[PDB]
Amino acid sequence: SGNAKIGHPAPNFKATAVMPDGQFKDISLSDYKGKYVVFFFYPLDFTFVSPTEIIAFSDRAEEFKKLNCQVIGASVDSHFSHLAWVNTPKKQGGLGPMNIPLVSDPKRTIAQDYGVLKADEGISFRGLFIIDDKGILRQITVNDLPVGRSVDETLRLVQAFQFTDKHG
Amino acid sequence: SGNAKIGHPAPNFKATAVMPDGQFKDISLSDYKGKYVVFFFYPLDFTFVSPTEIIAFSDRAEEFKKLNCQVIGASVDSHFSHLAWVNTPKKQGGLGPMNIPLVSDPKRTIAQDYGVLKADEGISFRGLFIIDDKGILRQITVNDLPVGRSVDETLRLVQAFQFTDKHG
Ligand SMILES: O=C(/C=C/c1ccc(O)c(O)c1)O[C@H](Cc1ccc(O)c(O)c1)C(=O)O
Repeated sequence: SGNAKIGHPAPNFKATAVMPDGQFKDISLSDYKGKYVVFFFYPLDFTFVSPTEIIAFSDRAEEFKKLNCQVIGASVDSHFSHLAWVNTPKKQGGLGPMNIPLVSDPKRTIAQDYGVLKADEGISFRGLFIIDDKGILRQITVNDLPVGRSVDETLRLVQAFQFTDKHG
Repeated sequence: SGNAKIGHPAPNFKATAVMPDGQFKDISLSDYKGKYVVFFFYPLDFTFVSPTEIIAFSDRAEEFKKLNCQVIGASVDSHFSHLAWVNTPKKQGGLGPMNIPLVSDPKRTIAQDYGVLKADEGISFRGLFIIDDKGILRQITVNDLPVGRSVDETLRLVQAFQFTDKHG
């Protein structure tokens, strides 16, 4: 199940995203060749654990930019849903303005390609993938729904892969 | 692809391990039902990223014991190779005495079952799996060969799954 394999090219995708400026744009994983990419899935918009994760990554996007690394979040919700959540203030339980793009995967094909579809519910597990500047998958993380991810740990991994990339 | 699926029983195994007392014993994942298990693969013995991880999990095994959690390491090397590394003095790059068992997977079937065999080389990637006290797989972590895992992160995940098990 899925085509995400360590040491092999990460599965490409082309999807509509809500961009940091608040507007829609169709983006592809291949747009970010030359940069490391952290690509993470969350189950659903308008939930309780996912916003804490999304906001944590968005708040700390600058730490990833200094590592020449693009962060991209994704769920199976529509792109309109993403925009409604961004336009809901954080004070009121929304995401607020974002520093990272949020991809919409409404046909669930990206989640299936990455092997993180919870088939009996049509939603993704908490999958996170680290892809190097050549597009090669370097790291797979999948959490069951109840437990969120750590930005600290993700930064540690990105830094460590970049460090070992310099060896010869 | 393997048979390790979030929310499903983690694949059972029965394999020879070198135990903390330095003796060989055949153990099974099902021996630890009723406790959380952290089951991690490392690629080969007598290497220079794996020992940092193994020694860290061994050194801090009491923190997992406080969480009622058993840590188990594994590689495709023979159990004789495992013990030779344990018996190598730490000052010469050895593991030293271990607080955790080290499973031998010489047929590569356990790595295949867990979807972490690097097929063109016959060794495992750095897979780590968190399995709950009912035997259900809760978390999947797979790193490419160059980059090690974090005990802190593993403890964070084990504790968080146990907390959400009780309330949520
Ligand atoms: O000993 C090492 C060191 C890996 C490493 C350490 C630093 C680097 O910058 C880098 O590119 C690779 O890895 C081995 C795993 C391994 C086994 C076989 C290989 O052909 C391999 O490339 C790595 C281990 O720790 O078990």
